[PDB]
Amino acid sequence: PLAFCGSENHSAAYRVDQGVLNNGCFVDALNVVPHVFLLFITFPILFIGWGFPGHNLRWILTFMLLFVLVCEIAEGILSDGVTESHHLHLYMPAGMAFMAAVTSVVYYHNIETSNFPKLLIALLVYWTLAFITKTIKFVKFLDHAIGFSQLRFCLTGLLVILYGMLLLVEVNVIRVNYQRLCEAFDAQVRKDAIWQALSHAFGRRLVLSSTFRILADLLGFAGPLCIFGIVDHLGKANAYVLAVLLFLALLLQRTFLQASYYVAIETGINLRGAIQTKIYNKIMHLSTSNLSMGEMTAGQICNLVAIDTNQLMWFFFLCPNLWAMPVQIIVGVILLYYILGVSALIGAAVIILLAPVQYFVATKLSQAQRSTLEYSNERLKQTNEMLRGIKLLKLYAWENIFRTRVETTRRKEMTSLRAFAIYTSISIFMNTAIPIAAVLITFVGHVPSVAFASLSLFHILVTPLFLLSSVVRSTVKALVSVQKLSEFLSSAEIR
Amino acid sequence: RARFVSKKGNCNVAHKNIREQGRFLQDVFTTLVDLKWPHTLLIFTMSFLCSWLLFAMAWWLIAFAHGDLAPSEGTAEPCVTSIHSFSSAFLFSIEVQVTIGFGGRMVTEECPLAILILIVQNIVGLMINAIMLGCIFMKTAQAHRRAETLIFSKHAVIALRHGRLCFMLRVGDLRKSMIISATIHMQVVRKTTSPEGEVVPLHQVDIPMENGVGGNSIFLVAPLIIYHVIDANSPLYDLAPSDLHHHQDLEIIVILEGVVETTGITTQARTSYLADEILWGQRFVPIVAEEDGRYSVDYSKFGNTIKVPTPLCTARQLDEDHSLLEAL
Amino acid sequence: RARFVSKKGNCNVAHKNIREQGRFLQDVFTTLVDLKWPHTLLIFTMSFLCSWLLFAMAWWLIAFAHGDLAPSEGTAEPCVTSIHSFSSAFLFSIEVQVTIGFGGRMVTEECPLAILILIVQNIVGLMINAIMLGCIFMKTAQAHRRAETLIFSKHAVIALRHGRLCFMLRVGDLRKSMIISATIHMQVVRKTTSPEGEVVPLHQVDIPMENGVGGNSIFLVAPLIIYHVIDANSPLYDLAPSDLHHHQDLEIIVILEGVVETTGITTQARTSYLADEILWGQRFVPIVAEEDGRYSVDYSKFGNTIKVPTPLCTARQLDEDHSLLEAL
Amino acid sequence: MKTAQAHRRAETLIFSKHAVIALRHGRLCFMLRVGDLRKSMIISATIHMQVVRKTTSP
Amino acid sequence: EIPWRACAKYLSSAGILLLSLLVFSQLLKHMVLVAIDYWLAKWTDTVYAMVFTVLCSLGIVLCLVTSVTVEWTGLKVAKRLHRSLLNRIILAPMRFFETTPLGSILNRFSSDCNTIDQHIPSTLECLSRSTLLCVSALAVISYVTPVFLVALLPLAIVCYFIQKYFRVASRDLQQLDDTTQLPLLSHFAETVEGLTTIRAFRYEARFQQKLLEYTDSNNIASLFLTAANRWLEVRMEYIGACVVLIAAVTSISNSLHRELSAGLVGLGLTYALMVSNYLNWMVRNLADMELQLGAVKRIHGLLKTEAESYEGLLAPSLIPKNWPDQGKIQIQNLSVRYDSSLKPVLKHVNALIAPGQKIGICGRTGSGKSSFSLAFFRMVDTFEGHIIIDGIDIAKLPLHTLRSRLSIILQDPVLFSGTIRFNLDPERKCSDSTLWEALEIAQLKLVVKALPGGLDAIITEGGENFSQGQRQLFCLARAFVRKTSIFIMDEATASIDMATENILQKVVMTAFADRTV
Ligand SMILES: Nc1ncnc2c1ncn2[C@@H]1O[C@H](COP(=O)(O)OP(=O)(O)OP(=O)(O)O)[C@@H](O)[C@H]1O
Ligand SMILES: Nc1ncnc2c1ncn2[C@@H]1O[C@H](COP(=O)(O)OP(=O)(O)OP(=O)(O)O)[C@@H](O)[C@H]1O
Ligand SMILES: Nc1ncnc2c1ncn2[C@@H]1O[C@H](COP(=O)(O)OP(=O)(O)O)[C@@H](O)[C@H]1O
Ligand SMILES: [Mg+2]
Repeated sequence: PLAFCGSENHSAAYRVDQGVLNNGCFVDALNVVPHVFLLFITFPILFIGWGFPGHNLRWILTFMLLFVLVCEIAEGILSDGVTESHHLHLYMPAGMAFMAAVTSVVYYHNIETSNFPKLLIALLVYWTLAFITKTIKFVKFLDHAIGFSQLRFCLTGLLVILYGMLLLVEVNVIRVNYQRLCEAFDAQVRKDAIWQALSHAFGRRLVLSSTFRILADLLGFAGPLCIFGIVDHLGKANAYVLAVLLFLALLLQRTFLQASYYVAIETGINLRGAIQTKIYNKIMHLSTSNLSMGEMTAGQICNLVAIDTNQLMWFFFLCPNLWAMPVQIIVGVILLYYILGVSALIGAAVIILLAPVQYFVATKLSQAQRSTLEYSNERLKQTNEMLRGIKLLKLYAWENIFRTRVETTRRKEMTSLRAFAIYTSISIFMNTAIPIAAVLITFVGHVPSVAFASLSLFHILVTPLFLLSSVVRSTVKALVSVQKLSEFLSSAEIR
Repeated sequence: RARFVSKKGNCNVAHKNIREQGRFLQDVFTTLVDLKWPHTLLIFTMSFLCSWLLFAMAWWLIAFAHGDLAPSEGTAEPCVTSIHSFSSAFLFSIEVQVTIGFGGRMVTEECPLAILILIVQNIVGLMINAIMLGCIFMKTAQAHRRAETLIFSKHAVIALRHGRLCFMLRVGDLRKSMIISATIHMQVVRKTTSPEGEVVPLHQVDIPMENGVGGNSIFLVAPLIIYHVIDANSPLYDLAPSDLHHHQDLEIIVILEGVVETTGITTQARTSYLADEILWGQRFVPIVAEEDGRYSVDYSKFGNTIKVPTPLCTARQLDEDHSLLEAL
Repeated sequence: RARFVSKKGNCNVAHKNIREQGRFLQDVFTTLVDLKWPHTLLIFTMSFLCSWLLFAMAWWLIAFAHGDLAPSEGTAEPCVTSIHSFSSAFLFSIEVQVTIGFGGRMVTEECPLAILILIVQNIVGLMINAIMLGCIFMKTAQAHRRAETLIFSKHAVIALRHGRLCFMLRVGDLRKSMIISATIHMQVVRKTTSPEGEVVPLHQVDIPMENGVGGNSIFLVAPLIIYHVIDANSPLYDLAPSDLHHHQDLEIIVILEGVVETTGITTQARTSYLADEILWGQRFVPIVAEEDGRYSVDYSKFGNTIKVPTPLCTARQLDEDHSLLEAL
Repeated sequence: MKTAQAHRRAETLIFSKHAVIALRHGRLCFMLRVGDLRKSMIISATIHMQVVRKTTSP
Repeated sequence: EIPWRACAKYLSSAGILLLSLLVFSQLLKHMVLVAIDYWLAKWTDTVYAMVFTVLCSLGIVLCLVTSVTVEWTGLKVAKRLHRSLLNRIILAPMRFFETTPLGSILNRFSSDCNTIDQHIPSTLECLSRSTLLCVSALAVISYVTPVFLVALLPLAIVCYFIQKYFRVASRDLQQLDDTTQLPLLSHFAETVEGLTTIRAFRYEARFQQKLLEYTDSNNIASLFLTAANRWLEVRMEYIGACVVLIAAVTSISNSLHRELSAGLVGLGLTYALMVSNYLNWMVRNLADMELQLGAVKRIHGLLKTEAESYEGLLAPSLIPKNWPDQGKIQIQNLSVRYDSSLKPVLKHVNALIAPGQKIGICGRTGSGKSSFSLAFFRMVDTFEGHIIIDGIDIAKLPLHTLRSRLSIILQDPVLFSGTIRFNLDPERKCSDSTLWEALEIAQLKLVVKALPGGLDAIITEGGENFSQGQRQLFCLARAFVRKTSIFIMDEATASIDMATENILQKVVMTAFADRTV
């Protein structure tokens, strides 16, 4: 085992010589040598510090090289699917070349950009040697080899020319508003509590991004189908096509996820803009006897335009998943009853019982959060006033008194926050520990691709749960936030 | 405020725009020998490993090219006996360059190129071993912390002695070893302006220390007090209380230079005192005391000072008022 | 014009007719250790190769003389087992002197002379290895360019300072390392004639530098200005503008001597200024400046000077006219 | 320690076989010559002249 | 570097038993989940079932202890940070506050500690499980196919380079986000604070346009942030997809031509899928934690404060209880300055003050007289000379008593948000008769009688409930409740009408005949 190109006793002649360069294995390995040369000659002279013509052209050539190196690695790994000996001469040189080029760029910009030039003779020699070896491989690849997978010939000539361009570069350098308008219109249309107008003017984009998210996680959810197919086909040339189809499914999946998330974040930003505008307008119409006598303070007024708006922004970031997830879970049940759980998926009943437990976590956390936020506003005004005029507190020497007074409010707030953290840890653990319970139950309830496809799909189904854990938190926070907004937008208005 | 020297002796200087550079890779050689022990060890290990792998790829590749890995016909004789994998060639490389050479893996005359590789690897092994030995020796023969066992007081004072105003600070050695040819240089640094117009940003003036000879030789066993008598010639002859403070352009650099007792190398310690660390009208509490046939030196309260009533005017005004009192 | 010292510190002196010479081959030993890296490496490699071939010819020749190459009868036992060509004897020599000794090529008791050759080659190998190690160590333990990181200004000036005429030049260190016990010697060189008749071709006079103590200790961190106050005692006390020019018999040698921080060796830098490089009535542009908690030192415009109006007569005539103005 | 030594650098520093005494700046001065034979430089060259005789205390 | 030191300070603010529990519980939980489903794949090709269940129980209890660990460590870190920050910033001298803007030091107690105590635990557990699941899946996909290593070692470097590029862009981009967001809140403050003058000037439209421009600018900044995030996430996700393809096809080829199992085939492809799903979450959560730990480092740097020197070089038993006698004051050479770089605003001043119930200081403005007032409480540097209060120097008393036993009335009235009792009585040790007395002698009780609560009505926001006159009156009142035999007023008549002025003056000089004003 671990043969370079040895498979059988027939490959026990895969190293005989009627001319070494006729042996593809030999030129294949000779390609490996210069890479290891540079690698293990530039390690120490790099660890010592770690422990220009065509500069951008060098960058661009390097990127092209990294590209074709990765492609060659893929080709080589693929080209070992028919043989049963892992003859790795196909791809070991590729990965070695890759690491070598990376090391090369690192060493360059770590020596000449930093320390001193006129040491690049090493990189020079490496480019020469690699170019030589690849030219040899190409020449002997022109006539002798069958060159069936022509991509091999193409990448070979490509690397030849690209090493040539690199060596050229080396010797060359050796020679030397609208949203707020609609928001106000919606508020007027609703009034003749903000959520009404908010949705009525803004929800098409929300449900649009949520539609993208639903289509996405459905397509992604259609991946254990691929897995089950893989395994029960390998049981007894269709698996390659199906794995490529999985790759394509993942691509479409994530390109739809990006679209949904980008639309949602655009919506959140537009909403933040509109609400800041409306708040500032209300301020412009606001009375002063209120700010003086009854309720509000400049501190918390700016505190809301900061934190309230941030909370709404993040919540409207994270809400389209809050709508898309139910489709995911119901399709989960559907697809389990259709595949390999054609009956007796009792483990899902735990997920059914989960949702009410999660909603109870939500409401209990809200009970915690109301007190948390009221004591936070308390402590916040406390420290505001305590730092506004401090010369008094210094002179009259009341530092200790006010310090302890603030400490009392801080301690009450900390108690509320302790309850909050208990609840969120409850939520996190329930969330992370129901899937293992589910898989245990569904598997032991029986008493080869079936239980494992279940395993994968239940991981896919536990993925959105991991985000819902904090989605519900942001939800409660935005609840209290909009409550504060509805409180503030009902004050006096000087005619 | 851009201290010229840190309390530990670090020069906070920015050396911008140095035109010529890149002499040779012996500079990075010294960079190697002057480096942290684990990373130096790592560099040595990777040097040996890279050597072994390079020549191992070599032996493997040659044996492969001799058409020796495949046939095993028997009538043929390998470049090197009994290697049948890169693992074998790698073990062979170790056995060779480390000069172990068990014997199951032996060079045979059939390949002149193999003999060439043997010669090359032997030379490389000898040279790399010699380099590693020189590095590790030059590195472990260093104290490199003898400059960190020489301490100074965190503050400096100015007091009266023989009726004259004198600048003082404490210095002490922590190791029980002796320092050889201990020498002191106190040097005031400020931005002076010439009486002819020019200005010198970090102008330096060697303020001479006080000593029986007037030289610079001290004998540091017990932590003593380096002091300068503020004569009319001293740059501090125009210094006053209430002038020294963190926002005052003034610094005093103290430089101790002495040969280490064991090794013939010469260590140097630097410290600085600017116009906020220089206490006024205080004297260091004596930490030396007689013990049961010994001298106990309490290095606690080392830089501990105590206030002593002193005049509040310049040494210039000291001499003026003293002559005013002595003229009658 | 036969500069006594080159700007880089090379002594352009011709040492003709040295009678006694040829002490011993340790002089050429030092010649070896003080030499270029590739040629030193080549010398080491050829040392090992010549050793290996010499003893290889030896082993081959002895095995041949034992009548062992030809017969292969079997009943006989060779001086050394399994050598059948000079190639074999050469591989054996490598295996021995390098102490590899695989084992297929082994000495047998049958030849006392072979044991003798073994002893001799072991001694030679040990001694030659020790010599190579000492050479490579003494060679790579050297900085040898620390004298090239100490720069001086390409020119020197003379200006006014404290009303007195003073000679000035700039000096700076490029490495971030410290120099230990930095010492300066300025020394004027000219062809003087004794008031009693004799003449001294390259007569030298140590012109003392100016310092707070009057000593020679400097502390080179930022590139500072070495300057000499032209007193009546100074040999330049009779120097004037329009007298200094490329055809003027006058030179000033500056010598910096200091221990390298890391190694206890003492480096020296030399530079020279003759009557054309000595600018008059200029002052060096200050390159030191305050930066964000640091001192930026722009080593560009390092030796950059600027003209400043100054008298155009000798320090002698300076003092005469100054007394003429102060006598009333 | 043996081959790292010059040990003959003290033999390449020569002095004159004789010394003279003459006039210089009207004053009587004792003189002798010293020279280095190697092209290498000497570092921190220092001279100590020291008269030796059998003196008798007053 | 920056993340290393920031996160290290964060965790060092917690215990070490907590970091042990956290780290080791994470390693155990994730590694055991990996081990259990690996062994399940082994269960494909019985007491095995019993031990499978017991491993599941191990997983669930480890996750429980993980969750409690994270919650409690977040709690402790937040509490310690806030408490120390308060107790240290409150220790700072007047120079800190008079030099550093109050909004800057307030933003820390306002948002930064808030950011910590309700955003860092969440992001922490998120990226913790993200990165460790990712690394575990990586190890397993490496094991189930030894070929994938030569594809992974490239992939880590590609990841590294491009995420470094993104983060070096994101530092500058977030700096720009902040320099665009600060003007917003600054404008909101400068609007709420001066709304009366604005509505008087009627220039509402101009300021609305200014805020509209600020809003558009900040939205454009956030859009740039979003676009960069999309760029990097698309990149890293296509990376993860290619990784999935590699690992999957490799395991396929291997097994159906050199069999190992079907279960391990599944494991390979599934952990590939898992990497693809959780890599981007690892990276995004890493970015978020880097932001939050930048805030933590900010608070830690603010914690590097100036001392106070409250420890006075004296013996608290040597100073008598009723220390201030009739109140002689001998000041001499009292050369003072605010900071070391400042000029000696008041210099070479001597004055002997016997008792006598009053003295007087006058002069034009800029004469440095409020400074002369500050000299009694060592707020000014007083670098030369000294004051002597009937027996002892001032530079030897603890600043606490030094400022507790001597009264003062400042020019600008500074009040507190609360009821009258609290404004007058910080401590609850003062009979209300003394309160009514201190109000009547300052001509307030006649106002309070018309006030429904009765030393009970609320004062709002530093005093926005009365006139500047009335505010200064309350200041005098709370300065009168002290039994000091000496005190000082700093132009406490600028807001007083002549009639109240004369009446107050006569009343205070009759009431304080023994006290030195
Ligand atoms: N910025 C620098 N970096 C390194 N070495 C320098 C620098 N400036 C001067 N030197 C060294 O000092 C010696 C004398 O410098 P010189 O006065 O000729 O510089 P210069 O001609 O003024 O150049 P520049 O105008 O760029 O400073 C030179 O031989 C050079 O090696
Ligand atoms: N040309 C020379 N080369 C080397 N060494 C010399 C030379 N001349 C003199 N010395 C050394 O200087 C020492 C004292 O010199 P001395 O005055 O004896 O020279 P000398 O005998 O007069 O020779 P010459 O007549 O050549 O000057 C001698 O011991 C000799 O070794
Ligand atoms: N916090 C401060 N920082 C710096 N300088 C100050 C400060 N407070 C006052 N000054 C300086 O002190 C002078 C007057 O001091 P002060 O007595 O407070 O005012 P006045 O003399 O009007 O009573 C002013 O010229 C001002 O520049
Ligand atoms: Mg004032």
